[PDB]
Amino acid sequence: LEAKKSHILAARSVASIIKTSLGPRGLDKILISPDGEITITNDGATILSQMELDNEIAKLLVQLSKSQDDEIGDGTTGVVVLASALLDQALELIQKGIHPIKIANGFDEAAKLAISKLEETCDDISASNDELFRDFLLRAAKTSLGSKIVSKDHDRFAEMAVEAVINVMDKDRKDVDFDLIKMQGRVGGSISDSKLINGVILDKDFSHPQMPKCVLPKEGSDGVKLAILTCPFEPPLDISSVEEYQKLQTYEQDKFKEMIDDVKKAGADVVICQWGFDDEANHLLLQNDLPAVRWVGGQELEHIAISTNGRIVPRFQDLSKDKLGTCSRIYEQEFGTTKDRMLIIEQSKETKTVTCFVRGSNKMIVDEAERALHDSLCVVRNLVKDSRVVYGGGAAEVTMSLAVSEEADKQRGIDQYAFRGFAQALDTIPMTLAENSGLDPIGTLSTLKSKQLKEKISNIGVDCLGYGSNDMKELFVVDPFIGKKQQILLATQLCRMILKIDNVIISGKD
Amino acid sequence: SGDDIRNQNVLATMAVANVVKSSLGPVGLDKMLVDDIGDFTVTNDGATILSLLDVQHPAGKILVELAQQQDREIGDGTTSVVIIASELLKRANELVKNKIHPTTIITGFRVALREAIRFINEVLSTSVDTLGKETLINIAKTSMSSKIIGADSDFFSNMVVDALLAVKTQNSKGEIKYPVKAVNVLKAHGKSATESLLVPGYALNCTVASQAMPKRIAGGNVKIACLDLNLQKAAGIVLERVKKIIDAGAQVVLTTKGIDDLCLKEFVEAKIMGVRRCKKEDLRRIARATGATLVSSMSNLEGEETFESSYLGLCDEVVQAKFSDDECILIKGTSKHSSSSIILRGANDYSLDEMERSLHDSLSVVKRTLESGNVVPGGGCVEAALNIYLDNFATTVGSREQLAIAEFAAALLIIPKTLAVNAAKDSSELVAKLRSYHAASQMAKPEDVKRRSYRNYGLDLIRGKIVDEIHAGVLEPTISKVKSLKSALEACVAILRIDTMITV
Amino acid sequence: QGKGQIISNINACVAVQEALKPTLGPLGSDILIVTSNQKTTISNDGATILKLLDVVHPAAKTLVDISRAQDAEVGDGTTSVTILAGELMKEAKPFLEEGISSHLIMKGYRKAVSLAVEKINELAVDITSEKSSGRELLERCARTAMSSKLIHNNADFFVKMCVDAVLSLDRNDLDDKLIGIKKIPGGAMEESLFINGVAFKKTFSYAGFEQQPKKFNNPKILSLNVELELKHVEDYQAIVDAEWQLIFEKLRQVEETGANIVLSKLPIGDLATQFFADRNIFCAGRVSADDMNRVIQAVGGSIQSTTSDIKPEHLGTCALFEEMQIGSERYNLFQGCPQAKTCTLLLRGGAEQVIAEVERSLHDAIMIVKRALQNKLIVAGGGATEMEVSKCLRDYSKTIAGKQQMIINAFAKALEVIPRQLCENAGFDAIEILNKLRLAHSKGEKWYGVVFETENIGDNFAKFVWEPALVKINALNSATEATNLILSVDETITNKG
Repeated sequence: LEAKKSHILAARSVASIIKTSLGPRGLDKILISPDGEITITNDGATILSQMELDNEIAKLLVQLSKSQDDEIGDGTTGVVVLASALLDQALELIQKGIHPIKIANGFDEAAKLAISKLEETCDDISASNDELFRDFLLRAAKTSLGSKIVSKDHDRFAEMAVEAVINVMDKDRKDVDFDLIKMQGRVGGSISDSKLINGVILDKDFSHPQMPKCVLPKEGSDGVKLAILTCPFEPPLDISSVEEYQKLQTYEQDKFKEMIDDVKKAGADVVICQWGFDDEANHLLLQNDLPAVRWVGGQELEHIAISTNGRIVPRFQDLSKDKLGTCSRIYEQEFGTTKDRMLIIEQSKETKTVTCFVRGSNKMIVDEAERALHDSLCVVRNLVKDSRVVYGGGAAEVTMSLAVSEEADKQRGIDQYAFRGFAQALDTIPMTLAENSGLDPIGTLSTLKSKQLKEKISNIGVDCLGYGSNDMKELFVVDPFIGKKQQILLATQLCRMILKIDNVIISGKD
Repeated sequence: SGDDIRNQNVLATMAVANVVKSSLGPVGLDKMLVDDIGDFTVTNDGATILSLLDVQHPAGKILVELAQQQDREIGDGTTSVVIIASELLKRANELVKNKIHPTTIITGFRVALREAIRFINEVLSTSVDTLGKETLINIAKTSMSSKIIGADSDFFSNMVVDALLAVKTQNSKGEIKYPVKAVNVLKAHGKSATESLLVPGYALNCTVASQAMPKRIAGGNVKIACLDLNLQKAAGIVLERVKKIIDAGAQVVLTTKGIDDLCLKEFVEAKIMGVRRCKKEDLRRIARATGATLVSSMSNLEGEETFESSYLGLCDEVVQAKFSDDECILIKGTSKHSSSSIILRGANDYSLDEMERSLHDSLSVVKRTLESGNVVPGGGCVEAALNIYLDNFATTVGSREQLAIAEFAAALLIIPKTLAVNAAKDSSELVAKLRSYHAASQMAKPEDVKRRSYRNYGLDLIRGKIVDEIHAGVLEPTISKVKSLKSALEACVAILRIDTMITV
Repeated sequence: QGKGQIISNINACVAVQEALKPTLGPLGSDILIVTSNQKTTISNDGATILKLLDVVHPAAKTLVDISRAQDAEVGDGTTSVTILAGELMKEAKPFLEEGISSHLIMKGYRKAVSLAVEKINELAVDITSEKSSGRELLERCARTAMSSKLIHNNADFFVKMCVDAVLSLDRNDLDDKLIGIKKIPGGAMEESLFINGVAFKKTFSYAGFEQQPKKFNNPKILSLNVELELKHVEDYQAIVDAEWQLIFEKLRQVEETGANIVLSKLPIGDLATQFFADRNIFCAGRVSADDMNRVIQAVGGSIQSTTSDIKPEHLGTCALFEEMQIGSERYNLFQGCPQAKTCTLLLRGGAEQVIAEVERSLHDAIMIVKRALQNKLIVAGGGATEMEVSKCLRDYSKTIAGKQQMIINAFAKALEVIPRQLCENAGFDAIEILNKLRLAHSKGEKWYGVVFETENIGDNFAKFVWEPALVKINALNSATEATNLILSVDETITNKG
């Protein structure tokens, strides 16, 4: 049974890392890349992704934590800290002589209570008004941004999120695809240069600025026809006399005209190719005053096909007007000193793919905003998926631990050993929130538990961000029901996965 | 502390067992004891083996100390304590590794004793079934097979027992015990060994002082006066002492220091039986057999005589019968004598000195077997019958002690196991068969349904078979086997209670 | 060397037992196995565990080989082989030290296995309709296999699929390949989708949407292997069209076959969908030959690597082919294929390991129903059969005298390692359960065994906890042989270099 001590102490090695990153006042960690690059992060999702531990039990903890990232996206360290607490309380229960199978069965019976206690505090957002949904949605989005440089422009970045998701969801189906939203950002500019763009930005210069960098709507014609071509603007040499070379060089122009005639005859307004253009390919396109774009990858080419209902045309002569992508307009937009000479393709409306333009002074600043944009969008997508929410951050973990303790008083059996510890484990969240915020580690727990019973049942949380009182409605600290359910649900799966491992057999390579 | 000291404790007591293991049995192997002086001694005596055994590990001081009390308290049982206990501890460590708390192990072993004492008390036998059937003849044969008379022990052992069968005494307020110095036996050259005769009564080591004096006086009820002071000339006075024998009425006279020529002839004229020069120790037993009191000097406030009706003993019939170079005085019975006699015939006194060697041992051993009233079927019967009965006891509790009831019971096979190993015979065959013979004895026999369903079959170490130890005659005291088990668990508990050792 | 070579060999097999002893039971523990490919598998499946142990000691190689045979010959009971075989050797330690020879021990083990097989035959109850209806024969058994699990609340969901999953097979032909499981991340447990036949997750790695109508009421499935995608100065183009025209006509040679569904083992891109979009042929490459051979066993087609030699004989038709958005991803399904004897279940759940727990909980329940139809003779579960053989072999040792008496007694003692590990791995009081079970069995009840619901003993026939007779017989016979192989070794000769 002593291997249970080795496995639990191993989990503490993981917890002793992740613990300190919990909180809007969290402590950042250095990531040394295999190449030597330094990244500074507060998100345990990136910490666990790059964290390489040789302990095989710890390798399990990471692989299982991936499941919360693939689903909710924001609950990474929640299941990590909860699991270390479930295992820490188990270590004492093992010393008390409880067989591991009885420890696990009790954690499940106590968990089934806490899940139902959470339900007592749920409330709906969208039941009121579309403007008030946008209001409460906006009020919630600002909760995720406080850990990033956007702390100054958090209103400018939060105002993005409202329509960023609403534009790509289905109000009646209530199912939004994250892949409809792209984050397109570069290292440079300033964070105030970040924009929410209705469409896609390819970061391409139309091969030359003399080439038409834009197509006007053509008095409102059928959009701008976009030719997605997979080949360079060129045809897919012994000179024994003068007459011969006169054609050798021209033959490129013969194909240039053939490709241009395919453009003009097909109706393609902008020619977007996978490879580059020839110097005379631009010249022949300049003779016909036809815009075109070169060196575009398929990810960018599909964003054309997606928003414009277009086609990836395999060859220049395979153009067809029905296969040409139709956009409201296309234009090359530079921001400030941007020399990349980017282009924006839009429907001038809710596109089937939208792009958040991100600029930032340092590479870290950019990734911090983009990582927040991932989670800030997930905050919205989780609020859309399940309108049932709680003012629960720091309050529900205490509310749940209060209920489990009250149940232990009614158990009267071997279950008293587990139900008492399940509440003690749940309390590690408000405790860790306090320690990582610089507050009293014990007095926070007593203050929180007293106010939710001695005063009355309400939403009373921690003071991490800094605020004069514990009122979670005044700070508007909101978490989804499905999120807190997956946190406590996967935590018990984490505990069972660890407690049910009796031997770690590590084989070698012959 | 913990399993470390528990493992060390067992290894210590098993090392002690490695010393006594080979010594169990009449055919066992001896151990050589060596001191720092340079002397050596070789013995199978369990008390000596343990007394000189140097024990350094502190656990063994408990096991040996018990056996030291066993010998000083009882006088035997020193080998069984170590062998029985070491098996109990060997198997107890297996219970420890099986998550059995030391307290539960001890509790169950004590319960098994409460059950086992009852079983042993029920299955034992009393000092009976020894007459008319070869229970003391085979016990005597056991002691006599090592004697030169061994070939003829069937004839000699009949007298060893038949004589002892009649010497029941009350000793200290009716103990029912046999006299050790008794059955005055005569080493004689008379005839062949198998023709030695058993005498129905006691023979005082003497004859009639003068062949002229009458040798049988007062056949019905006879009084005997034992005198020391001589009747010899220092003469009418020492002769007159015969006239005092006449007036005082002593019919058989035991005069220790001799009889004058006139006194010898005066006994003839007086028709009184005269005797000269008897062994003093026999005369003291005559004082306790017939009552004739040896008078060392005649005082009694100036009294000089056999002291009419005072110093005379009482006997039924006194006869001197001639048995072909054996003319000695025979004592039939009386109120209380408990005496007898045996005639030994053989090649010569030097060969009859083997009967001195034989009877010294054979009379002592047979008496020791009849010293104890309740006796035990020997040969692993008391160990193996417990093995079978204690298995069924497993159903009486059947909770947590059920595991300890089994290991306690199985440990009792270390004795019939060791008896076989030390005997050179197949240990696995003999022990298993002992179990099966005692196994069925617990089935229908106690239901009184038996064709040949009878226990008390035990291990024969000589003929190499399992035999009815009642008809074979191997018995051990019930006070020994009961005290042996009581002692064994005393040390087993004592060692199992050691969970910490601190060295300061 | 000598008798101590056996001591060393037993010690090695004990090490195997200690690693495998926590694995007995549906309530049992897992082993984390790190393979040389850095492929980590955490499993309680003794067949997988034994595959990956990588045992090197010569004696343990024999023990594992015996247990791997249990899998191929029977398929279940591989854990009981390792536990039973090991304890029969562990109980032999006191016999070797007392001088009992290898023939004396092995002759006794052969005597016991003969005595036991016959008592297994007496215990056998022929359950076809004997006191059981046809539906509840399978249903109540599968409901038992799933009781008190994480899927307990969805027991009706999984049993409804599980019982009919096997019942949907050919009752004359049972084979594990006919019930396949997909690990579909996303969705709740009750969101798992049962496919009447075979489905695959569309590994087609390129675009091409809004073309090639993908659903067919009567498809004609064609299987390819090759890639039919393409990927003077003017003359440079000719080499591209030379190859393009070749594969483009080969794309037409698929149209000449007449296929509605085109499969490939190699990536198929948009350049290949050029023709398939023009002629409207659904194509899915990178498809496993297992699902393709299931198509061969579903619709009865044939796989042709190239496009030219294909005749109508290569085509097959199913009752329904549909690509569905169910599962936050596109999945293609075949249902009701004329030749199909197969079915598949797409497992959806909160995580891959949550699926793994449902997967192996189902895999066992599948085998529970599988052998309900395979085996006619059943024996008691919950260790009741092990107590049944225990009582009978104890009685034989009472009526048999000689060295066999002690050896047979050891056999009986070792039979209780099965109920012992069933008790310890479930967290029960092993001392109490072993004693209450032994006495109650000796009172005449042959069906008392381990109850996992409430720590107690009870009738496993009433609980419908049934084990195949041949599982018990072939495993017991195999374990006896294993003890004959290890206990019979006197020397190890190693040719080193």
